[PDB]
Amino acid sequence: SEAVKKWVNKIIEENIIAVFAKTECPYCIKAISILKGYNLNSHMHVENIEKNPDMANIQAYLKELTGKSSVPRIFINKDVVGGCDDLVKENDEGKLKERLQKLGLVN
Repeated sequence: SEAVKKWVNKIIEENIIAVFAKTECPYCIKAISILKGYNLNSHMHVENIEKNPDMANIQAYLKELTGKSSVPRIFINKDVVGGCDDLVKENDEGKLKERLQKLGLVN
C-alpha cells in the first residue's frame, strides 16, 4: 500500500516531533510525557496506530524505517530516535536536549 506509506510519511514530515503509539501503552505515555516536559506540544503529533484498520501495514513500515515494529516509535525532524528506552538514553546522556537545541525548540 503506497497509501499507508504516504500517510505515515506525511505524519513524519509535517510534524517535527512525531510519535506513533497505541492505547494503554505505558512506555508510549512515558515517552510522550518526557517530550511534553520540553514543552514540545506545538510541534508534536501523536498517532494511535492501534485504532486504525491498517495497523499491521503501519507497523511493518515503521519496522522498515527504524528496525522495530513496536510502539512507541519516535522521530524528530525525520531522524529516527527509536523507542522510549532510546529516548531515555538520549535524554539522560544529553543528546535529546542537543537535538532540540539544533531545531530551535529549546534555548
